[PDB]
Amino acid sequence: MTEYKLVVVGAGGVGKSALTIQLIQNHFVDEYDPTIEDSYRKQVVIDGETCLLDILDTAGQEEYSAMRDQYMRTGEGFLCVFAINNTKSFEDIHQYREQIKRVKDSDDVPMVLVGNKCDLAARTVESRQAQDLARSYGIPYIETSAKTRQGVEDAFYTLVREIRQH
Amino acid sequence: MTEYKLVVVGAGGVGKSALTIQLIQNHFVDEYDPTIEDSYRKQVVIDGETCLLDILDTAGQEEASAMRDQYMRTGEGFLCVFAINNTKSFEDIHQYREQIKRVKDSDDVPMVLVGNKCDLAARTVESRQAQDLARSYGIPYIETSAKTRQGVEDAFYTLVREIRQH
Amino acid sequence: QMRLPSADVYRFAEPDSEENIIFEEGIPIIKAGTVIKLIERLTYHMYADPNFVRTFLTTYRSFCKPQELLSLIIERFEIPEPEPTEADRIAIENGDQPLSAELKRFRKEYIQPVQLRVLNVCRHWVEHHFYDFERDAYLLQRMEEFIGTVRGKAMKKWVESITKIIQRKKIANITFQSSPPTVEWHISRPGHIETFDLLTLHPIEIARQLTLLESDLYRAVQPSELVGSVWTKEDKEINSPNLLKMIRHTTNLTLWFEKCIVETENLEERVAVVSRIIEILQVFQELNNFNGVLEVVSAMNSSPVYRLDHTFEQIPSRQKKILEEAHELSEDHYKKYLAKLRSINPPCVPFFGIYLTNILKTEEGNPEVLKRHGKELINFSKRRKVAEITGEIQQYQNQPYCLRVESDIKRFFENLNPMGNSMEKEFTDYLFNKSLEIEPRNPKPLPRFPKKYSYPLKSPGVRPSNPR
Ligand SMILES: Nc1nc2c(ncn2[C@@H]2O[C@H](COP(=O)(O)OP(=O)(O)NP(=O)(O)O)[C@@H](O)[C@H]2O)c(=O)[nH]1
Ligand SMILES: NCC(=O)NC1CCN(Cc2c[nH]c3ccccc23)CC1
Ligand SMILES: [Mg+2]
Repeated sequence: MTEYKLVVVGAGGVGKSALTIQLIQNHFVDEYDPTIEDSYRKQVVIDGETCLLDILDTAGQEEYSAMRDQYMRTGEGFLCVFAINNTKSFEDIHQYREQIKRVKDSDDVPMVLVGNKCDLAARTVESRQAQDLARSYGIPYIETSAKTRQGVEDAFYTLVREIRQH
Repeated sequence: MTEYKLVVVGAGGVGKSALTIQLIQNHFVDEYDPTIEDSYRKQVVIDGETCLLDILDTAGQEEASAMRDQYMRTGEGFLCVFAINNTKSFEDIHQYREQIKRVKDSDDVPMVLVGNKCDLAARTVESRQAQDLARSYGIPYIETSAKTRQGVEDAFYTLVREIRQH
Repeated sequence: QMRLPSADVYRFAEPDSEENIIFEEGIPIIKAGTVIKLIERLTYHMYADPNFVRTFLTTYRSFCKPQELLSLIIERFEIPEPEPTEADRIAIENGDQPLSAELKRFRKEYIQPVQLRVLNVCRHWVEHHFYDFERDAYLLQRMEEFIGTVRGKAMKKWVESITKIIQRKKIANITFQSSPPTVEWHISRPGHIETFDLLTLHPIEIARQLTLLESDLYRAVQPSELVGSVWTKEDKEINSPNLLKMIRHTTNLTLWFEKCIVETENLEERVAVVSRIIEILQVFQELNNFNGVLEVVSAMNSSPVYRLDHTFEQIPSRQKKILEEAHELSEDHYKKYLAKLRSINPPCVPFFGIYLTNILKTEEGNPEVLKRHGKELINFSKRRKVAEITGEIQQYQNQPYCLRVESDIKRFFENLNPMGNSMEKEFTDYLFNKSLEIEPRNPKPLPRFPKKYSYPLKSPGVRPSNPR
């Protein structure tokens, strides 16, 4: 069966890591251990075709900024995450996309823009601005919740469809 | 890799802590700060194999003599230390060996007799006398200095070879 | 068995139930509990658990304030003694002296071990986590008064000890088996710091001095910079400055390697530069500097450099192999790296990034409390997972390298500044443009460029020499 290598990218300090964790973690209990083998591997059924997800999430390593090229080059598809209560992370999305395009040497890499709600602070990025940014890049936009797991399957499954339809 | 639980025992002031810090950190401690119970870990390659040393440094002061059974139960091998300028500490060694044998209910416990402070001239225990004791226990005798690092690796690594061949 | 004081006058005498403590499934391992029960187990009368003490003092600030911890162990320390028993009453009524067998047993088997273990918590607190006291003078005052007013000669030795330790810490030499190797020079000779550069210093001595530099930076990172995922928060410059110094040095080196390559426009000279950098990588492997290995690999995999096909075509076959092995260390989520690290004989310099991701994901992936029977227990198995990671870190910080520092080469590398006054985005674009100027996209033809280096480009090799 096919293995997709997805890479999550985006600003640190705003709950990016919730995405992969909520995806993988036995989302009906919580005893999570990132240490163990294949707590980043996940067999799933997307549109009836079984496939294996390989998620690289290097959250915490954001200051190793010269390592991004190496990490990005490993992936077939990209999840670009910002926090909806952090405008800076939204504005950084552009540089992440230009960097991805450059290490893949391509102008259409499969990617998804993901707006992540990581707490109960006030939204400062409206859906509309995000849709518009996503439309200008020609990529899907998806919002997720770091508490309720809402939108997390949609985000990854959408990215796989984006890869399959490339 | 295999993990080994070593325990360093002996009267107060003989250098149990100084030996362990010398082994672990290549540093000689000049202050005399009575131990209650300290723990250390050391990854090391012995006879071509990689192992994790879990070293427990114990209290030698008589005030804590009722709290030994608990650590003698867990330890896999014992480093029995005395100081060569201290006859009383050598006479106390008999008592540690007896207590270990009882608690572990075995006559075949891996240990090594260590005679510390061999960097000093004013010696009051003779090698012959210490060696005679070691043979009657059926264990090796090694003289060490925590100050000059003489014999330190030899003592800990010898003990590890004995736990291996147990 | 033995009788405890009343739970009404000594809170730490409450019986264990699933409403205050939960064990995992040869001492027990705690999965969750109340602060009271955690502190009781931290200082249990039956057994000591030194790995539990390290775990607690590393991670407690996420569920308990320092001032409140001190109040709780001061409370645990003052144990009420029992009243005289019937056999003691009857002896006194005949003018005899009591045996007091149960009071003597309670002192020897409960009070004395619980009080030493409380003191041991204090000792570890002051000796390995002194920053609680640096950031709070009142907390230190209370600790000194608590320790300074402990009466009873059974405690006397450790009380005098901890007093002296606290006083030293307030105002605040290595031995090797072997002698360190001779410092190696190439084209730049000692003292001629103005000539120092990637090709003029000896590649062996570059790897050595960078290894010493990075080992010092690695050894300086304390667990206070990690717990609470604080290196990722807004105040990370306050809370994590030694961690951030290390990461930024690693980033500088990587960018310095990238810059050395793409600013060498002549193809023959660039191949010499790339080849020398791979020779430095080889000595990193030798010295177990995995941080240096990944600096070099990150430079080779960067955008400006990875695309230089003409340069890598002319690299000696044996060095494609060295670089390809080093790159495989990072594949499959660092599978082979983790294995290599857990098998070498230290000293080494680990790669810090893996630990960072594991600590952060552990803190975001696990709830800070567990709800059981309408009670909120502290989830302690989460804190043990984090302290497991910080304990691995600290283990590789003990062993020093047996290498001589050369001050001038150290100063040169400390002061490296590839970006200069430019921002990261400008400098990153500069490197990539240089890459397109010196090896254009297909099908544009490959230009020629004049040499910039006057001195010989022949590598002196990575096998050490040894005069008498
Ligand atoms: N000259 C010399 N002094 C030593 C040596 N080993 C230890 N000492 C000194 O002896 C004193 C006691 O050392 P220490 O390690 O604290 O002894 P200990 O066995 O741990 N005692 P305790 O059981 O109370 O913890 C210190 O002053 C230390 O510097 C040695 O090999 N040579
Ligand atoms: N087959 C098309 C191709 O370009 N193959 C290689 C040619 C040269 N190259 C070697 C290389 C450059 N930077 C690296 C970083 C790590 C491992 C290998 C390399 C990488 C890709
Ligand atoms: Mg000691």
